[PDB]
Amino acid sequence: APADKPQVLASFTQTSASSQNAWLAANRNQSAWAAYEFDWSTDLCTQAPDNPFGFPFNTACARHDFGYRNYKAAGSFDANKSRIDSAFYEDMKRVCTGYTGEKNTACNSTAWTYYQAVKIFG
Ligand SMILES: [Ca+2]
Repeated sequence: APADKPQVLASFTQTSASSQNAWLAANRNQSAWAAYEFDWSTDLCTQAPDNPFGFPFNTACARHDFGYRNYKAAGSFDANKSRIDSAFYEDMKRVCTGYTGEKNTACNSTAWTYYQAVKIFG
């Protein structure tokens, strides 16, 4: 791997919207990143808590799998887990931003439930 792989990896897994956006753009052109041999696989929100209202969290689950799979392969999952879990929560709250009134509250409550599940069983 290239010697700046750790920096790149860190840049795609911060909690901010610009880090989420940098990752989406790279996910869209995986081929430009082949030299880095990242694991791009994802099972979306499989094995997550129930989502009766259908809030669309698949993109957030995807970036969360990217942080877990790639930090485990780098041998530094324990030291970075909690950031990846928090970035997951921030991605989900950015989804909930498009709902208002009670729906926002319901979205936020499902997002917290997802966050807590990875925080505890991750
Ligand atoms: Ca997953």
